[PDB]
Amino acid sequence: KARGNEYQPSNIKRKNKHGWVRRLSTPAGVQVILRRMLKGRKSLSH
Amino acid sequence: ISHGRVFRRMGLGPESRIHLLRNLLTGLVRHERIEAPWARVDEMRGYAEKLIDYGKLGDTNERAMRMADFWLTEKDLIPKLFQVLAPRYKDQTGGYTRMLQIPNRSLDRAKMAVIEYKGNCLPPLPLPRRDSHLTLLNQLLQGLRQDLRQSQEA
Amino acid sequence: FKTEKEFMQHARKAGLVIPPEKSDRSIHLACTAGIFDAYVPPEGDARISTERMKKTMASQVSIRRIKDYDANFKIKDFPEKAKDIFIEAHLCLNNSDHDRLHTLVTEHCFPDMTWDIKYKTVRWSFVESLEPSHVVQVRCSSMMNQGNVYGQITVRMHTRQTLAIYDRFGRLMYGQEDVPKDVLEYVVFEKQLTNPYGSWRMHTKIVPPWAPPKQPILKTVMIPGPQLKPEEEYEE
Amino acid sequence: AAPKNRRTIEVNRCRRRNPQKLIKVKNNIDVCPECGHLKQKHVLCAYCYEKVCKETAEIRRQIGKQEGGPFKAPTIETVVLYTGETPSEQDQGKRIIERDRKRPSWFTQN
Amino acid sequence: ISRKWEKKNKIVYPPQLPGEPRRPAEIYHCRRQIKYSKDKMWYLAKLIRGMSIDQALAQLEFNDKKGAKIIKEVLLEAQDMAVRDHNVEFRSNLYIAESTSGRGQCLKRIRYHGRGRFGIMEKVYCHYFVKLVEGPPPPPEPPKTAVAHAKEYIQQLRSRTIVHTL
RNA sequence: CUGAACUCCUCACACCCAAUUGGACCAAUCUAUCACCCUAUAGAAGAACUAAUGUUAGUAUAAGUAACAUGAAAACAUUCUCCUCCGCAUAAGCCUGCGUCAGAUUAAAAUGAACUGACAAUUAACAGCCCAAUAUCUACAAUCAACCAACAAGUCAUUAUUACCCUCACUGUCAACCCAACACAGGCAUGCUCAUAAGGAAAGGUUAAAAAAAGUAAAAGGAACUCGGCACCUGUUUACCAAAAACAUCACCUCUAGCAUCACCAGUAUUAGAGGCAGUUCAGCUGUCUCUUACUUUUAACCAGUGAAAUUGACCUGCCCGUGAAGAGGCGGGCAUAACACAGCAAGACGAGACCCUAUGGAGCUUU
RNA sequence: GCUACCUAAGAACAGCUAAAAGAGCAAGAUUUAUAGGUAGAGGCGACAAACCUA
RNA sequence: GCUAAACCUAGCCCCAAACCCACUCCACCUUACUACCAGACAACCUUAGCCAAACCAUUUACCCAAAUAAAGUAUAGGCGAUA
Ligand SMILES: [K+]
Ligand SMILES: [K+]
Ligand SMILES: [K+]
Ligand SMILES: [K+]
Ligand SMILES: [Mg+2]
Ligand SMILES: [Mg+2]
Ligand SMILES: [Mg+2]
Ligand SMILES: [Mg+2]
Ligand SMILES: [Mg+2]
Ligand SMILES: [Mg+2]
Ligand SMILES: [Mg+2]
Ligand SMILES: [Mg+2]
Ligand SMILES: [Mg+2]
Ligand SMILES: [Mg+2]
Ligand SMILES: [Mg+2]
Ligand SMILES: [Mg+2]
Ligand SMILES: [Mg+2]
Ligand SMILES: [Mg+2]
Ligand SMILES: [Mg+2]
Ligand SMILES: [Mg+2]
Ligand SMILES: [Zn+2]
Repeated sequence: KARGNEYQPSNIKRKNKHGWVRRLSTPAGVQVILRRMLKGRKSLSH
Repeated sequence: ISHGRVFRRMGLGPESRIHLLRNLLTGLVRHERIEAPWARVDEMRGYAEKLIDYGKLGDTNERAMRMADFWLTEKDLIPKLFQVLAPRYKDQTGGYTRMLQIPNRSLDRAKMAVIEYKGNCLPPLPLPRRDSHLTLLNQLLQGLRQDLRQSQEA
Repeated sequence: FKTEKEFMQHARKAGLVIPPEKSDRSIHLACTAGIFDAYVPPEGDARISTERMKKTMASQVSIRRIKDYDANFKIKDFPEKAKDIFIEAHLCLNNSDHDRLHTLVTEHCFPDMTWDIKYKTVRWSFVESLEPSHVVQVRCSSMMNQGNVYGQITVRMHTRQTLAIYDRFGRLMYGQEDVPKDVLEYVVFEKQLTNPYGSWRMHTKIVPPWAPPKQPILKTVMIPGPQLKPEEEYEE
Repeated sequence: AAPKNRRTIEVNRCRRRNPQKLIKVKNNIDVCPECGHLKQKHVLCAYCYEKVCKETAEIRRQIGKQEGGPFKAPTIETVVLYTGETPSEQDQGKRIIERDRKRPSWFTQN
Repeated sequence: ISRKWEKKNKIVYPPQLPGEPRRPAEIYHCRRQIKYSKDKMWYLAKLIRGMSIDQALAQLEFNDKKGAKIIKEVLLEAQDMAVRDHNVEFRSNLYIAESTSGRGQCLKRIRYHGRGRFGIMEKVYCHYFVKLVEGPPPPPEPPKTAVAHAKEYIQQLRSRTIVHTL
């Protein structure tokens, strides 16, 4: 019956899923950081 | 259609209506002069008059005490009713309260009234006063009245 | 709140800590606030037309200081010079010649002369001079900030003037356009003796208490009585 | 139902400026004799009423001090006495409220 | 924005000659950025048009609308300004020459709808303009009489020319 | 006799066909050279907008409409009426988000303030943050664990020797709070309270029209008139009284497999995996109905504050008949007709609102 | 971080018949917090061809 | 009379010429920006589909060092498109 409440915030999940260490863990994630660095993102990751 | 419907619909329903009037009546007895929306003061005025009549029955009267107990939420007022208000009006047969419209209140522009128990200590309200007898129109009518006396005497 | 104390009292109650400012630059004043030594006009002076020695001596001391800064200064010439400055200053009012008026009057005098007549029409004329103007007093200030020394000369002027002030709509509100009237005025003139470009300019007028009341205004006025709140009762 | 067409300003002025929409001029306004302020004929003067309420509030504050608590309504009548006044023989055996003020001219001792 | 109304009081007229009839004083006053809709304000501005200063103040005093108090303050300020700064003799000798409302600078706010649509709500402001003229209120033009109607109709008949001919 | 843009007459004469083509001219802009109150000759180009289901901005219409909000009196101290659906705490989340001062900012509200500026604040004992090595030890559930019982077979344990003298750091600690929805529509773990000692206010004011929503009462009748009232095991599913079917599944059946160090499985044919499995009637009660009526609340309408959206070629926006007309407010004939709010209505305008074939297009999935 | 299934280690469930425990009225093929796993030629599915943050 | 209108700069574009960048202190691959414990995971592998052939089934393009010319020639190609 609830709508639009997909987000159930969890800091452990947020860091583990999208964190800095997670991004560096694989080459694709490292390229994610590189793209954001190129674009000049203020936040490269969570 | 509301032909012959003497009572107003107020608050959240019948029971809420009585409680709203009871709270206004309780405030009037304690303070002897309150100001509230005109329609609510007008609706409560009848109960204010009748409450004095029950007070005249006396505290010994069981039915009167039951009425005062229900209508007066603050119990210290019950002695005031029987021992102060009722004796004050012992001579009068009615007209215990006076109700006057006051300016609309600022917030919601509601029509407002002031109601008091006649004979309270508080400073007198600026009652409306009829024109002086000494005015030009009243003097012409005073002369006419005097002549009708002479004609009636003859 | 207009006062500065109330402003800084409001500022401390608002936590708006305004730091003060120190700079080499400061406001440069070309004149003074008021008269250095007020010259009380002897009562009955208008009627006519050891203390005197002591007062005259003070003028002799002051006139020496004025001569020091400008040697080619004659007190005898000043009454004629002051009369010309007085007439020219007032003529500027007729045509709102403010930039010219600034040369003839000090920054203390200028607001008083022109503020009230900003949206009015003034017609003023100097008809005649009844008796010659003479320098009643001469004073000079002591050394002030920025090494500014000022000299103030009071000139008594008895003249016949004509004044007609119209309102913003062209309607006469004061005076008569052509009728000459007699006016006795004591006019103080000031000069910044230190400034290499200072000149004698009208500073202020002296109004003695014995002075006769001025011409009545045309329109009637209502002075309102105390506006009292409901609780407050009027008291005679 | 959605509007079929935009209403023109010409039509809207006729609607908005129709006499039925205009504020009616009031003819029951008058001048209060006591204070000289404006009032409506059937309504108490706002200036005079506030004056009574102000004094009434001070008296009620004085009544509160004497009672000194809730549910302490007295069983006797109350009389207000201003500075320079003494209890009357009629006003005897009654709760006395003392006001640090001169009796207002409109408030007349009975 | 435009602020011409404020500058009208600064006009200075040449001194009148004795023959000329005394020119009535004119006072212009307004209040900017009132928190009220010009549409609602228009009815209040309309009501006092042509009234005397005292009659306008009386009507506004007993008006329930929020704009009435705002206009009343502007009128009191204009009355005080007239006597003090514009050389008006009697404060009561003033009438409402012009009274209008104008659209102010409005603020747009993010608002919401019951189905989750995104909306812009405007916070409305307005201006109130008043012009006071010295003198009694000009008498209202009387109703057109039957005699006036007949004169107009006969005049129209008399103005008829033979159309489309020599 | 009337009656065209035909023809004549006075004058003028290249000046009424889409696309398309050909020949001239030209707004503004820039450049070269002129010019010098806005021009000329040329060169150039992001070079001209009533026709857009186009983009951005401004402002209208709908509309001051829909909609929104504050229990009562008072001395503003306090008391009264009513609600409780909760409340307090922890966890998680959140991150200074109704403390003081000030404000010209803000909520319907020029005290309040959750907005702005300044100032202050949550103090460890609770909680988080742990541990020397090597070998070795660890068959007996829980359920008041005792008795009687089981089956799905279970959160709870060491010793030996070596090594080691030191101390209370660091971090969380505030709030009216989160994920949402934008009428709480809703969601939200644990402990305690089990009706509150904690927490709250349904009514801005008025009136008491219709229509609408909810509730209550209802003569006589009691489903009448209405698609249809109310009273081979097990498990999920849409629906809900539910029925039905589907799937799952105990049992049953066939099918494949003789084996181990990542699933099956730390298993071994009594195993593992893959398939199939074919209550009415009656009686009784009811505003459902005959057939509706009354009252309360909400809405409503009026006053005050605040204040949306879809929609809108323009609009000075009538009826009848005719016109393809049951395609006419706008055309033909006739009739009607001073102007202009408010509340209703839903016949029309107008709007909110599947199927077809076609295109030398796809994608699943099915194979002959 | 939704949802489906699964893994680890947790948690919750009044009374009433109450032998039998069971969606009986009102303890289970139940519900639920936390962390983790399976990813689009795919995953997952008591299979709606559904669901996998519209 | 309001609402508004009006503006000339901030910078930017295309070339030319020259081969650029970056260790105050402290912190930062663990849940980055977290002073301080026996590691061990290690990178290398045809681009594809498709603009088109008016479908599509082989078939067409995006780089390898001098403007021009040889030349859209030799040549390849459902010898079609096209290259
Ligand atoms: K927070
Ligand atoms: K009935
Ligand atoms: K028709
Ligand atoms: K309709
Ligand atoms: Mg022809
Ligand atoms: Mg173009
Ligand atoms: Mg409408
Ligand atoms: Mg409404
Ligand atoms: Mg409500
Ligand atoms: Mg501890
Ligand atoms: Mg705490
Ligand atoms: Mg409580
Ligand atoms: Mg409420
Ligand atoms: Mg109500
Ligand atoms: Mg209401
Ligand atoms: Mg019945
Ligand atoms: Mg039937
Ligand atoms: Mg039956
Ligand atoms: Mg019916
Ligand atoms: Mg309204
Ligand atoms: Zn009065």
